[PDB]
Amino acid sequence: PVNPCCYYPCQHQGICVRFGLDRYQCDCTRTGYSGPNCTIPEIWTWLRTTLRPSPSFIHFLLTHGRWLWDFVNATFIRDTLMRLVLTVRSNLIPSPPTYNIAHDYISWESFSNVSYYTRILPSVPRDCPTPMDTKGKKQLPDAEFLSRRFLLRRKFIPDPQSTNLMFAFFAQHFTHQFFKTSGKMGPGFTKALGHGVDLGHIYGDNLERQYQLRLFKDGKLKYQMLNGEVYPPSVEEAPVLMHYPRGIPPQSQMAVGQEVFGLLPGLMLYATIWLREHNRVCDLLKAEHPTWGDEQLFQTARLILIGETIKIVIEEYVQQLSGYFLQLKFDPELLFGAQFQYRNRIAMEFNQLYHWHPLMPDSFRVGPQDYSYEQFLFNTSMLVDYGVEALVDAFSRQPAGRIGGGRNIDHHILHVAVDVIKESRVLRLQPFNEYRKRFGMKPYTSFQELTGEKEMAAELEELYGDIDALEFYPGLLLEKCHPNSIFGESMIEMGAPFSLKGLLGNPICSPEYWKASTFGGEVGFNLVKTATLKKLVCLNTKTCPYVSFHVPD
Amino acid sequence: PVNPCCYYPCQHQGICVRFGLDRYQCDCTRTGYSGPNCTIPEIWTWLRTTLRPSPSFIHFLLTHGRWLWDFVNATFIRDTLMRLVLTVRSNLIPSPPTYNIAHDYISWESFSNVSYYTRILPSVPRDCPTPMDTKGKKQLPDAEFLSRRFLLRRKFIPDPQSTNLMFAFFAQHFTHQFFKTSGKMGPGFTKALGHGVDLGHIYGDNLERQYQLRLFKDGKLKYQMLNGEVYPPSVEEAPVLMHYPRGIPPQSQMAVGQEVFGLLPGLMLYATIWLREHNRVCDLLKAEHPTWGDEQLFQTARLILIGETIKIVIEEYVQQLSGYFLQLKFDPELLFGAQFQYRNRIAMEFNQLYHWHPLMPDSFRVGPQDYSYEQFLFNTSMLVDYGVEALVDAFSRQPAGRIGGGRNIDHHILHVAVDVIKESRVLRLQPFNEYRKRFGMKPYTSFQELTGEKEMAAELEELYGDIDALEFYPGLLLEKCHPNSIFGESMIEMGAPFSLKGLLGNPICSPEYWKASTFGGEVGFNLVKTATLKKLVCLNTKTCPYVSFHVPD
Ligand SMILES: *[C@@H]1O[C@H](CO)[C@@H](O[C@@H]2O[C@H](CO)[C@@H](O[C@H]3O[C@H](CO[C@H]4O[C@H](CO[C@H]5O[C@H](CO)[C@@H](O)[C@H](O)[C@@H]5O)[C@@H](O)[C@H](O)[C@@H]4O)[C@@H](O)[C@H](O)[C@@H]3O)[C@H](O)[C@H]2NC(C)=O)[C@H](O)[C@H]1NC(C)=O
Ligand SMILES: *[C@@H]1O[C@H](CO)[C@@H](O[C@@H]2O[C@H](CO)[C@@H](O[C@H]3O[C@H](CO[C@H]4O[C@H](CO[C@H]5O[C@H](CO)[C@@H](O)[C@H](O)[C@@H]5O)[C@@H](O)[C@H](O)[C@@H]4O)[C@@H](O)[C@H](O)[C@@H]3O)[C@H](O)[C@H]2NC(C)=O)[C@H](O)[C@H]1NC(C)=O
Ligand code: HEM
Ligand code: HEM
Ligand SMILES: *[C@@H]1O[C@H](CO)[C@@H](O[C@@H]2O[C@H](CO)[C@@H](O)[C@H](O)[C@H]2NC(C)=O)[C@H](O)[C@H]1NC(C)=O
Ligand SMILES: *[C@@H]1O[C@H](CO)[C@@H](O[C@@H]2O[C@H](CO)[C@@H](O)[C@H](O)[C@H]2NC(C)=O)[C@H](O)[C@H]1NC(C)=O
Ligand SMILES: *[C@@H]1O[C@H](CO)[C@@H](O[C@@H]2O[C@H](CO)[C@@H](O)[C@H](O)[C@H]2NC(C)=O)[C@H](O)[C@H]1NC(C)=O
Ligand SMILES: *[C@@H]1O[C@H](CO)[C@@H](O[C@@H]2O[C@H](CO)[C@@H](O)[C@H](O)[C@H]2NC(C)=O)[C@H](O)[C@H]1NC(C)=O
Ligand SMILES: COc1ccc(-c2noc(CC(=O)O)c2-c2ccc(OC)cc2)cc1
Ligand SMILES: COc1ccc(-c2noc(CC(=O)O)c2-c2ccc(OC)cc2)cc1
Ligand SMILES: CCCCCCCCO[C@@H]1O[C@H](CO)[C@@H](O)[C@H](O)[C@H]1O
Ligand SMILES: CCCCCCCCO[C@@H]1O[C@H](CO)[C@@H](O)[C@H](O)[C@H]1O
Ligand SMILES: CCCCCCCCO[C@@H]1O[C@H](CO)[C@@H](O)[C@H](O)[C@H]1O
Repeated sequence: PVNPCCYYPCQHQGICVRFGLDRYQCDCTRTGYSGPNCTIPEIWTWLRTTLRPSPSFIHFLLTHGRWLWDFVNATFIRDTLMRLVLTVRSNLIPSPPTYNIAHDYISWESFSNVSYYTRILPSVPRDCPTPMDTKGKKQLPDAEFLSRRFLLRRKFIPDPQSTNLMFAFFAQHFTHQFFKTSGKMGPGFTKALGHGVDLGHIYGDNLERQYQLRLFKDGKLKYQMLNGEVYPPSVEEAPVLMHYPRGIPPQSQMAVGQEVFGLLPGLMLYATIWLREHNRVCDLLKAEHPTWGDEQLFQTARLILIGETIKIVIEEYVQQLSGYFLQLKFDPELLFGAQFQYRNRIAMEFNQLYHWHPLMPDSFRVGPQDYSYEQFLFNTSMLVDYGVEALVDAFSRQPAGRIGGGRNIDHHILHVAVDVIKESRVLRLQPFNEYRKRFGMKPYTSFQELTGEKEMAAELEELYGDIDALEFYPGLLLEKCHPNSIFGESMIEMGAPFSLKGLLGNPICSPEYWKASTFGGEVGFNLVKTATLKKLVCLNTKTCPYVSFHVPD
Repeated sequence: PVNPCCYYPCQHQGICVRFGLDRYQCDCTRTGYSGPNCTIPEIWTWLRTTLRPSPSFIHFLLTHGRWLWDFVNATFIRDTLMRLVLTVRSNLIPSPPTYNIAHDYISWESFSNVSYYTRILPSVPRDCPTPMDTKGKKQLPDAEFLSRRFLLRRKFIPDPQSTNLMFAFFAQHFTHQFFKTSGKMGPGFTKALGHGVDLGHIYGDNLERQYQLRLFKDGKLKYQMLNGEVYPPSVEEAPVLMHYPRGIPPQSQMAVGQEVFGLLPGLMLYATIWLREHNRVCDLLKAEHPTWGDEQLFQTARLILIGETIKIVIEEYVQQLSGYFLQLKFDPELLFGAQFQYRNRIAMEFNQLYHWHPLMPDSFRVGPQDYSYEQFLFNTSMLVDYGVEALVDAFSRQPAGRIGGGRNIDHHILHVAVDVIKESRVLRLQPFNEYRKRFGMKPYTSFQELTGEKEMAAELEELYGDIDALEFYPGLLLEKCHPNSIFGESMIEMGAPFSLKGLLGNPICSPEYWKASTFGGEVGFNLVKTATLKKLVCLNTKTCPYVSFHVPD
């Protein structure tokens, strides 16, 4: 017989449970609905469903009406709407986490073993006719052909919203502290056991590497001096595992928390910036605490860099990414009234969703020079040659690519987009419409409703055969964008819940930690509350370059 | 200079932070008070302080007035007070956890490394004059002399509240799933990384041992048949590390989740009962789910045994321990309105606090036979000889010892109480009065106010020199008891917050897990909601003996 859970009968976060040989039951508990399919709405849910404006309309209100938002930002309505964004979006992510690659049900092993990634929806069952359930073809399109035909950049499409490569390397640096997929254990497994903003891309994902990176004097990290400037130390001075070209000159390798940050100059740029910030904070703490040993000067400075990381990513990173006239705010006290679990567990869908390789340009313009991928990838001297001031200045002027819309990935890194499609089939992710229904959206009825477009949609209808068989990552990238925006509807309504739940589920946002004694007094606590990326760069440099998440006018 | 934090200046959960060379500041954030010492009360805190009845008066209301509580238990007030018990006590435990043996401050390492135990108050600083801070003698009393003079049983003092040895072996079995102190790593470190009711004393504290114990058929655990009765399997059949006498006959060893459960017959009694329960639940799930594999039948049955463990410990274990006419209730839905973190981290003070060795009798009466410690400790055939029916029947009739009051530990196990005092000095626990102030109680002004007694109090005043130098564990055990009760005030107000936070901080109590689909439908979910210890015994036996947490009339 056919597995009935292949039909995805349970609506609105209902739980399909097989009974007997061939039957099933949906668990409608606290879904807001009742009935066999969990489709009979309750009274409050019906009222809030008919009074619910569409996400595109909300994007219209938040991106227009500048006279209104100048009033909203100057009053308490800013705090009210910020609390609304946080609670409504993070309510949509399960905490405690539910499933993983091993278990399509709730288990103690899925809870306690943090080596897994979690997942929002279950896998497609093994006994389904179609690889995506019941609708579609008996085999799926070629990932190389989908990437070549629909995701490959032909002409560079710049982000209309003004996004930097300073933004894009910040997004690669920031997201690789909780995206470390284990090559040994396989897909669905992670080495980043913090599952969030722990800065394990700076201090290491385990304790032994952390002690290999620490100076053990004044709480500082180890470092080396080149041309009078502070850089991460050599692997000869900090002997820990760093991926590099086989046959480099170590004594020119640099040791940082993330094993792969040597492979790109912008990633080692940010690692240099944060290391300089760590030791500056250590100087500020030691001035105020002469009695502290090495551990307390270290751990409190780590908490300061964690806090100012979340400050910068909410009020500048997500601010630039949203385009909102509403000025976003990082205040953990906004959640002190609600029931909010201060935990995070990285989802595999959220790993699929941060493949923002369209941000990468055709070439890397640094002043008068223009470097190709072969000149930029794996390059080891460009950081020390130009300096952090000059690479921040050059990356904050070059435009980044638009994420959504399709057909904007360079061919040098298009292979990544290929593997993430193939990995999406290994992990048995559900169809794109099922993730739209899970994150509060209506499924698409046709491919041309997806793309807003005639050619690609019809060729996709030849490849997939049904809209209900479209895969997750191609659906996120081939979706139509909101007008003059970085990406489209599904990247909004799926990416924001994971990202904000990951930012305020950090325990430093809890009532138990969010106080001045945690950060060594009012000095470090105002370092968290006052952090910009301009202060992250220009306080750790000799000159202050142009530093921003957007291009200049 | 003298460390000012040695004086413990910060009151009401204030945080002592050293500034400069010799000064300090208290962090009064969300303490309810303000001022330099955090002693100036706010308006609401003053109102709730003057309107706060004493804990002894609350114990009087909860243990008397049977006509009133017969009305309360039949109405919604039972649900109201239970919510009040849960929210008020667990609010007193920090979640996320704060400190550990390494860090007397908040750190990311204290958060993420679950190998540590946590601690509620910081350690006594190393630069204090007195080992307990500032008040007391330059060295502390001999732990062997305190145990011999004040904790050693002379005549058996039975619990006036009626407590079984079925209770006491349940308390030893239950608490050794989150009390596994690492001999390799030392004090302050634990092997039980679940930090709560994970049943790792049944399924193992790591995954490899878990697969060594699983049958991998129908989700069951491995087992062996002796005299027609189901027992845990031999180590020859389940080859995993089990502590036993060097030179036993394995093929008569039994393999269970906890490495030390072979050393006592009552611990292996409970492990036998829970193993029979696991495979019974596997039969019930397989009847309803013919399609499930081995993993889902296993993990959901584990969640059923976790849930019915918490049901039994709240509505029978803590019920018998309290003596309340208020009938306690396990309903996680009581906390769905509040802000409650579904996490637990075992504290070292709570480890100090569950040393209930006074419960153990002078001898172990089994029917007509009466076994000594040398006949009962390490004995390997008594379980299979009498059977679980007969040992449950015999343990539910023999009285257990009163915990509080002092002078009630048998000499066979008095050495444990010695080491836990010495360990209390290794961990640098603060004085007993400081934990009274931390858990919402006034400190004692004298030793005779502590004991309600003349002789022991004066000899303690010769040994310690000041009431403010009394240690934690001796203060808990030498305290006066509430009238006709198992122990005294400080064991109430310290033990209940850890214990209830540990019971409902389990993620199965969260809104995300507490539903029927988690337990495989209404069958297992009613197995959680209907579990008694009589059902835990008599459904897994041929005959139903007397099974209770209290002696018969
Ligand atoms: C988070 O989860 C992951 C994934 O679950 C964990 O990583 C995996 O851990 C697995 C177990 O440690 C491991 O799988 C094993 O599978 C094969 C086959 O397993 C055998 O199991 C029993 C064992 O029988 C043995 O008995 C004797 C006793 O002494 C042994 O010497 C002898 O070798 C014999 O096999 C057999 O009954 C059965 O038939 C199988 O033969 C093992 O051989 C493997 O070596 C492996 O241990 C798996 O590889 C791990 N990795 C992955 C990617 O799955 C991870 O540990 C967990 N994290 C935490 C913190 O718990
Ligand atoms: C939870 O926390 C606990 C407690 O912190 C963790 O358990 C402990 O982990 C510690 C580190 O893993 C371990 O302490 C070590 O102490 C010293 C460390 O000194 C090292 O460094 C110096 C100098 O640097 C050396 O480094 C290079 C590297 O290649 C050497 O070759 C070279 O010789 C150079 O000098 C040396 O003096 C020293 O040789 C060390 O390299 C070591 O001597 C110890 O052996 C140990 O490694 C501690 O023992 C652990 N246990 C306890 C009870 O503290 C636990 O890991 C953590 N859990 C998690 C999950 O993170
Ligand atoms: C020159 C620029 C870049 C290069 C060379 C590059 C290269 C790669 C490669 C080779 C992988 C491994 C894929 C696989 O093993 O199948 C990867 C994964 C990934 N990429 Fe990039 N990428 C770049 C830019 C970016 C940017 C700007 C982001 C921004 C978010 C990003 C996000 C990711 C993520 C999240 C992963 C998954 C990591 C993991 O699973 O551990 N990439 N990238
Ligand atoms: C015949 C009965 C008992 C014996 C022989 C016994 C023996 C021991 C021993 C030898 C230790 C180790 C102490 C050390 O290494 O310093 C210990 C620890 C402990 N005992 Fe028992 N005990 C008994 C009864 C109980 C009971 C009924 C309880 C009920 C709660 C209990 C609670 C504990 C706890 C919580 C620990 C700490 C465990 C750890 O830190 O890993 N004991 N006991
Ligand atoms: C719940 O969903 C299932 C599957 O979507 C529905 O089952 C289908 O019902 C139609 C009409 O009776 C049948 O023609 C199909 O054969 C059914 N499919 C399966 C797999 O059972 C079911 O009707 C829905 N529940 C309700 C109340 O409408
Ligand atoms: C890595 O980047 C450095 C930039 O310092 C490259 O070296 C420069 O190359 C450009 C043109 O290729 C020259 O105009 C500069 O004068 C060079 N400067 C130095 C200091 O060498 C280097 O070629 C890059 N690596 C690779 C492999 O291309
Ligand atoms: C806060 O607590 C500290 C310590 O209990 C108080 O400081 C003591 O004050 C007395 C009274 O003058 C002195 O004799 C001691 O020498 C002080 N000790 C220390 C370590 O400073 C302090 O007075 C309290 N704060 C207030 C406002 O009373
Ligand atoms: C372990 O317990 C068994 C009981 O099952 C003990 O054996 C009994 O000993 C008593 C006297 O001590 C006899 O009256 C019984 O007839 C014995 N029964 C059996 C089946 O042998 C045994 O002695 C205990 N172990 C130790 C070391 O004392
Ligand atoms: C995919 O990675 C991310 C990261 C962050 C967000 C995110 N978090 O909060 C907000 C504000 C909000 O919730 O609306 C947004 C957002 C919203 C609209 C928007 O339009 C382009 C861009 C970003 C979303 C996805
Ligand atoms: C030390 O180990 C424990 C374990 C459990 C509790 C505990 N948890 O909830 C309640 C009810 C309550 O909160 O009052 C109690 C309790 C209260 C009074 C009481 O008098 C003898 C005995 C137990 C306390 C300590
Ligand atoms: C008028 C300005 C309102 C700002 C509040 C916006 C935050 C609410 O955001 C809402 O989150 C839901 C769940 O993720 C989505 O389903 C909705 O489409 C989206 O608008
Ligand atoms: C209360 C003030 C209401 C002003 C009406 C704003 C109209 C916004 O209209 C929006 O335009 C978008 C395209 O640009 C569409 O995609 C949205 O569905 C639509 O609601
Ligand atoms: C240190 C901050 C103290 C604030 C809360 C007081 C701590 C003790 O709160 C406890 O609540 C229990 C709930 O029923 C009562 O039974 C106890 O009498 C009471 O002591």
